[PDB]
This record gives sequence, structure tokens and C-alpha cells, in this order.
Amino acid sequence: VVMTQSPSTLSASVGDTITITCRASQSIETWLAWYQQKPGKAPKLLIYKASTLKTGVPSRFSGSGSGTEFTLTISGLQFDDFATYHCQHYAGYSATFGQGTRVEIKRTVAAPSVFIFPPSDEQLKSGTASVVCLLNNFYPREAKVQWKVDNALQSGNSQESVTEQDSKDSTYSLSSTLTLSKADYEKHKVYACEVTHQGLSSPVTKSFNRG
Amino acid sequence: VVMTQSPSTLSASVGDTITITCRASQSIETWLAWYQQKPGKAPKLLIYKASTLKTGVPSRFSGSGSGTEFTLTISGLQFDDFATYHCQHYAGYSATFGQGTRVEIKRTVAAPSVFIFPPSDEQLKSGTASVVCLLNNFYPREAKVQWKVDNALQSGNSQESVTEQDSKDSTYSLSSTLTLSKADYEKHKVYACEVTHQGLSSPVTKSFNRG
Amino acid sequence: EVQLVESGGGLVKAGGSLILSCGVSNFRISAHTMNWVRRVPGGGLEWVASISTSSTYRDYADAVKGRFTVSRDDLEDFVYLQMHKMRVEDTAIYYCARKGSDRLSDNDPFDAWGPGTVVTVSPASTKGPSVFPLAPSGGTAALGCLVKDYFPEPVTVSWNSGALTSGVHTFPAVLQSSGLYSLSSVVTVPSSSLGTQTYICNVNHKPSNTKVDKKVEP
Amino acid sequence: EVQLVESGGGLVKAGGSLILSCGVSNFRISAHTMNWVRRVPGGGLEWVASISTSSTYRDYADAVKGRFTVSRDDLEDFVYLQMHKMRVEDTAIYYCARKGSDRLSDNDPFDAWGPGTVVTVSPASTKGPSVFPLAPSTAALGCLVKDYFPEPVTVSWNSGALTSGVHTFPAVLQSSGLYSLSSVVTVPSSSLGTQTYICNVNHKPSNTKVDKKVEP
Ligand SMILES: OC[C@H]1O[C@H](O[C@@H]2[C@@H](O[C@@H]3[C@@H](O[C@@H]4[C@H](O)[C@H](O)O[C@H](CO)[C@H]4O)O[C@H](CO)[C@@H](O)[C@@H]3O)O[C@H](CO)[C@@H](O)[C@@H]2O)[C@@H](O)[C@@H](O)[C@@H]1O
Ligand SMILES: OC[C@H]1O[C@H](O[C@@H]2[C@@H](O[C@@H]3[C@@H](O[C@@H]4[C@H](O)[C@H](O)O[C@H](CO)[C@H]4O)O[C@H](CO)[C@@H](O)[C@@H]3O)O[C@H](CO)[C@@H](O)[C@@H]2O)[C@@H](O)[C@@H](O)[C@@H]1O
Repeated sequence: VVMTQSPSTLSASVGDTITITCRASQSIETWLAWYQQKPGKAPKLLIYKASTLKTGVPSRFSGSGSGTEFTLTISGLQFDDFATYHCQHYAGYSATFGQGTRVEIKRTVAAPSVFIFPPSDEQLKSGTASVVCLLNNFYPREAKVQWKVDNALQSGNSQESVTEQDSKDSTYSLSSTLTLSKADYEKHKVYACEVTHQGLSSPVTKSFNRG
Repeated sequence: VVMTQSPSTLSASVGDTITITCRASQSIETWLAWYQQKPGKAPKLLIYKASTLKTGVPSRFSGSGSGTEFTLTISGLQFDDFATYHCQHYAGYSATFGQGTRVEIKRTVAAPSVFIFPPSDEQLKSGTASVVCLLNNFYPREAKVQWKVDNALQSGNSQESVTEQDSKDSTYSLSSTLTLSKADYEKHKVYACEVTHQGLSSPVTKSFNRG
Repeated sequence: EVQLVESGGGLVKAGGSLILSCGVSNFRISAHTMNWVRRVPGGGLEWVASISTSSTYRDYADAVKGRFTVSRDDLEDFVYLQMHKMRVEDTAIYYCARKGSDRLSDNDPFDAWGPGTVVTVSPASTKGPSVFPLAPSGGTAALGCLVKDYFPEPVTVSWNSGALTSGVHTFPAVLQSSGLYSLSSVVTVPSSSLGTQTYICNVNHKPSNTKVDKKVEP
Repeated sequence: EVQLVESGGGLVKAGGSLILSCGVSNFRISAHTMNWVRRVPGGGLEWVASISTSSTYRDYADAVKGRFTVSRDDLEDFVYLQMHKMRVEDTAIYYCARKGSDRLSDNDPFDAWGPGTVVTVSPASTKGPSVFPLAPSTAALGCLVKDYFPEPVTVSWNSGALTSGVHTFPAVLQSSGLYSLSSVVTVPSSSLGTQTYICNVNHKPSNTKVDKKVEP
């Protein structure tokens, strides 16, 4: 049994009415639950048996469907409702989830401002080089960051984190850190960060030469 | 119930006959077991019910005693018998052990040869300084190593390990590593290892100046 | 031959938690009282915990009472040791031992031991961060602070003691392979102010009460 | 009201093991089927494991069957998850959750969850040592074999030619989680200008061989 949510990201505004669809690869009758999850918190049960609202859950949430097609509807989206929603087929001794639908605040596409920072000499003295790439205030959330060291595409030596949707302008920001030993860092010259995003006509590359 | 073994270390020669005593703080009848343990290995049950040899144990091991006083005897100490021995009071749902007796090969007191090694430049490029102190071929096993950096006694930044008793000369050796950042290492000049040991009339200091 | 195998040892920071497990080979635990014993760096053995058949009785050494829990799984032959609020003196090799003999009686010795697993508890429950400058387009320049190698979360970052808040992004921390957290905090400013305006990031790590002010110049 | 709390998360290297535990407050687990679920970095939830009342049935996701084991302790209200031979894609937040309802039925949803515990799996299952010389000022010289994982490391001197006077010390585990040892040898000082000294370090877990000559 495979559960598929639609869409993967749902953009909307406060006061809207929105619908998330969950499709089961085969009939699951009404053995379906909807959960809400806020970042860093535990999931909360919203709806079970396809349409039974859990006690305490506001009446703007509504579940419907049966068989292979199910819908969660929020009528009068409030700010507290922006979060990820999960559908779940649950059986006696197993369960399967959808991939989750993130409900975010709608706005217009915005390309990021990209900046690159070489490692500080203070940190280089310590034997570690952290190269940082900043993608500032972009929308939507999907972005691709590639590290190239002397044009060699890098993998496995970088980590990134993304901010929550900004309260003022509804954009996201991303930080990517490439970490190398001082030796490895000084074995190369050109350090570059290549950013792909919907709001850009072509990928943007920011680079620097060690020196 | 508190169990006390005596002695803590027993020095002997191959072919000797030795006795280790175990005292109980109160009468435990014959509810006592003796275990053998080699370094890095699991304890092995030798004797239980104070005097019953476990199947597979050589007949040179023998247990005796009852109440509060117990003895383990090895008649014809062989090389494989040099190890730690643990007594244990065992009850239905609890147990308590003595502190252990290390049976080692006896020899004459020998002071250590002391050597100090500054960090290699190759490691210094990595941002880490390891200063190493070696105490070579001493007896008995107990030794004290203190690090002094510009006469400031160090604590918490060193680790040491001790070799097993040497097969040829029955001495021990000890290695102590002081680890510092490159920054902290280059902020001081005099590095000193101070060794206290029975075979020395006074503590010995070996030093070097960064340079 | 009867075998036992521990699993789950490693490096823990003081105050943390770790759970050990023990599997067996060539016997069932159901008829055996199972035990946890530890060898301390001093070389002696300490009885840690005992769990009787059917989990009827669970006994603990005084040094670990209230912090450790022993559990058993007879259907799959597993023993568990939960260790919470760990102290430096919990550093030891941990063995699971079977109470048994050729014929089972009401009080048998520990006749089978696992090889042991090393558990080391470091005294440093917290570690303070290093702060490096992310030093400085058209009118907009970006600068920031890399707050690296701290533990645990969280760290707070402000710019100019709170004066500069617009355009500030403090990113979710990231957990490195060293077991230490790292994050960055950035701000975008008019580039024409890089030679007249001072920029200082104020990093506060309350778990270690560490405050660091770092000036970020080009 | 009803509470669950996980314990035991942390940083593990690929191929290693970690055991999680779950305690509860204000209910007993005996009547509840208990479950482990994980949230992956991508953001979705994955069912991991399920253990029925009396441990009659134990069910696992295909991705973890054969590597994970779930256990329960009804008398003290604990659930356990053993994770062995861990892979990078096991990185996730792990929650324990009970199946339950106002009236217990044969198929209830997950009505109570713990807050989750973070489990991170590093890609590097082994790491090879760095070898530095302990250069002489009877003289002593040696090799510092630092920052490898896991045990063991083997050291010989001159491929076995030099065995007398050699002390290879038990490794030490550093606060970084990586092992370090030293190997030393004492030689006549009058031989420092004619005899070559090379330590041969062999780390079989990473198939690493390193020869380092130690000059004054
Ligand atoms: O840790 C002790 C023992 O445990 C394992 O062996 C088990 C052990 O069970 C005990 C047994 O006690 C009996 C009851 O009191 C009964 O009323 O009377 C008889 C006769 O005196 C007692 O033997 O059973 C109870 C549960 O009823 C249990 O709590 C006890 O621990 O002993 C029996 C054999 O005596 C054995 O079959 C069990 O498996 C095992 O680790 C052993 O080596 C330990 O010594
Ligand atoms: O995971 C499902 C459920 O588990 C918890 O509740 C338990 C559950 O037990 C079920 C029950 O099955 C019945 C018996 O086999 C009986 O003989 O026949 C009827 C025929 O319909 C079965 O329903 O008992 C067995 C054990 O023998 C067990 O395997 C089943 O899962 O359900 C009962 C109530 O139905 C409950 O009392 C049990 O505690 C709990 O987490 C619940 O929320 C879950 O949905």
C-alpha cells in the first residue's frame, strides 16, 4: 500500500480554504488518519477513520473520502495552521504515511541574493577551513547549491540549513557550509558556489581565489 | 555485605604457591565465587560455593573457607595464571565483588627511564600539539605523571596507558599524551613531564623549550 | 558454546543517557536471572543490576539506583540496561552475565559473560563555541558570524547588542561528525557603511554561560 | 495528560549500533500496541516498527527488517528499539507512539506521541590513522598513531627487523571519539647516524598501511 499526497507544497493565504488530497494505491476503506506537525514538535492527531474529527480539533478542519481517495480541508486558514500535514493508512500492526504536505504562506517568486565567505585566517590557524555560501530571501523554498573546488563538483563535505518562512516578507534563506582540512583547503585555488533557483534566469556562481 | 580482598597485588614467580584472601563483612556461609580475568577479556568463573572447581579449571586452583574468611590457592603458579582474581558474594538477586587482586611476576625495583617528545611540525600544521612522555621499563607498576606548562601543573588534558608486564624483564612502561591546540601550545615555552616512582629518590623532571 | 554479546557502548557526556543491549547464542534467557556488571578503570568489578526470571525482582547497586533500569525480553532473548544522568564514575567496561550452572539452583554464580562494551562518560557536559567572522554587490553587502563546535543547543545571536535586527538571519544549527553543533548568523547592510559602521555579533551560549562579541571587518 | 518520552539518540557511525528507549506517564503500555516512527530530513514520516500486546506480533518496515528489533517491558512501561548495522538513511527524529482511543479497538490511530529523539548516522564507517614521529633528542624514538577508528591498529618496526626494546602501548580513546596510541623503541644513541628506523602501521578496518621513518 502506497500513500501519495498532493500537492507536496501548498501555498495559501490567511482566510483561504484549502484541500490536500491523499491517494491510496489500493482500497483502504476508511482506515486513514490526518496528523499535523510543526517544525521541531511531535505530530498531533487531527482526523481518524477518514472523517472523525478528534475532540478538541477546530471545526475548520474536515476530513472526507473513502476507498482510494481522501481529502483534508481547512476552511478559514489561520496563521497557526501553517505547518506540515501527514496522511496515514493505519492497520492493526503496521502503518504507512504519505510524504507530507507543507502549507506555507503564498507570495511571488523572488530570486536569492548569493554571497560567498572564505574561511577566516583565525580558523585556518586551527587547521579547519569553513567556506560559507548564503542564499538570502528567496521564494519558493526549493533551491540547489553546488560546491565546486577548482571546478570539481563536491559531495559529502557540505551541510546546509534553511530558515523558516520569514514573518515580514514570507521568504526563505539558506546557509551552506563546505568544510575542509587546512591541508586540503590549501591544495586548491578557486572556491565556488553555484545556485539554481526558479527566480533566476540562469544559475548564479559566486567564487573566490584562495589569496 | 562488603567484600575485601587481600592483597591488592601479589608478586610471585612461576612455580610458586600463593594464597589470596577474601573477607566478608558478615557471614555468607559458602556463597562465594572466584573469577579470573585477563586484561581486555571477560571474567572466567574458576570456583563457586567457596571450594567447587568449575569444569575445565586446572587442579592447581583450590578454594577454601566459610563464614567471613575465604582463600584462593594456586599451587604451582604457571605463566598463564598471571592475571587479576575477583571474589564475589552472590545471592539470589544481587551480588557484590571484592576489589580484585593482580597476580604479577616479582622482580627487583627498577626506576623508569624518562623521555619527552615535543609535537612534530607535521602535526603542528594540523592545529594540534601532542606532547608525549615515556616512562620506560620500571617496576613496580604504580607511577605518577604530572604535566607542567611554564610551571603551571596541568589537569584534564592528558591521557596515559600502561603496557602489560614485559615477557623478558617483567617491567612495565607508561605513555602519557598531553594534547593542546596549536594556539595554546604556541602561547607557552617550557614543557615538563614530572615522574614520581618508588625506584627514584625524588621526582624526575624532563623538559624542553618550544624552539 | 554459550555466548553473550553486548551492544551500545560509547562516548557519553555527563548528564546524558545511553542504553545497552545484550543478545545471546546457544541458550534461552527465560530460566536465567540476568545481570549487568562493570569493570571500572581501577580494575575491580562492580555489580550493577540484576533482573530475575519473569522480571519478578529487579535489583540495583546503590551507586546507580534511580538512574539505571534493567529490562528483559524472553521471547527474543535480549537484556537491556538504561543509564540516565550519567556520571564520570559510570565510566567502565559493561558485561552482561548469566546466573547459572550445570544444574539450576536457587543461588548460582555468574557462569557466562559477554566480552564487554566500553562506556566512557566525559566530565564536560557543555562546550563553548568558537566564533569566526564571515567578513565582507551593488549596495548590499553581507557579513556574519560562524558559531562553531559548541554543545549543547541552543545559541543566541544578536547584532550590535540588538540595534541591528532588520535583515538578520540566524540559521538552524547543524550537527557535525564530531558531535558538536555549528551555525551561522548573517546580516545584509548597505555596502557604503562598511567603512564607517562597526558590526559586532553577540553570541550567547547559556548552557555554558559563554558570551562572545566579535567584530566583523572586511 | 498522557505523555511519552524517548531516550538514547545521538551520533553513530555507519555500521554501528544504537538502542533507543521510551518511557510513559499517566497510562500503562500493557494494553497498547506500541510503535516507532521516524521523520527523515526530507520532512516525511516513515513507520519503523510495531509491537503488539504481549509481544505476540512484531512488524518492521522493509528498510529496517533484519537490522532493527523492537521490545517491550510492560511491568515498568518501557519500549525499546535496537538499531544495528545502521545506514546514513537511518538519520531521523525518532518518536514512539501508542495506538489508542477512548475505547480500545482492533485498529486505532496514533493518538499519543513522544517529542522525538535525534539520531544521526555518519557516512564514514572507518577512519585511517595519522602517523607522526616521536623524534629522539640510550635514546628513545617512536611513532604517534592518532585519530583512527575503529580498533585495532598493528605496529611493527623495520618490517619486523627491530623487535627488541619495542613497546606498543594500549590505544586510548579521545574525547573526539577516535583512538590514539604510541609505539616506542629504545636504541643505542651511537646508532642514530647509521641505523634507519621505520614504523609500519597497519589498520586493517580501513586497509591502511603506513611507513614512517623517524629521523633525529
Ligand atoms: O536468581 C536465582 C536463580 O534464578 C534462575 O533460576 C530460576 C530460579 O527460580 C526461583 C524459583 O524459586 C522457587 C520458588 O520459591 C518455589 O516456591 O519454591 C521452590 C523450592 O524452594 C523455589 O526453588 O522460582 C521462583 C518463581 O516461582 C523464582 O522467583 C526464583 O528465582 O530457580 C529455579 C530452580 O530452583 C530455576 O528453575 C529458575 O529458572 C537461574 O539464573 C539460577 O541460576 C539462579 O540461581
Ligand atoms: O494493535 C491493535 C490494537 O492493539 C491494542 O488493543 C489490543 C487489541 O487486541 C486485539 C485482540 O484481538 C481479538 C482477540 O484475538 C479475540 O480472540 O478475537 C477477536 C475477534 O475480533 C479479536 O479482535 O486480542 C489479540 C490478543 O489475543 C490482539 O492480538 C489483537 O490485536 O484490541 C483489543 C480490543 O479489540 C484490546 O483490548 C487490546 O489491548 C491497542 O493499542 C489498540 O488501540 C490497537 O488498535
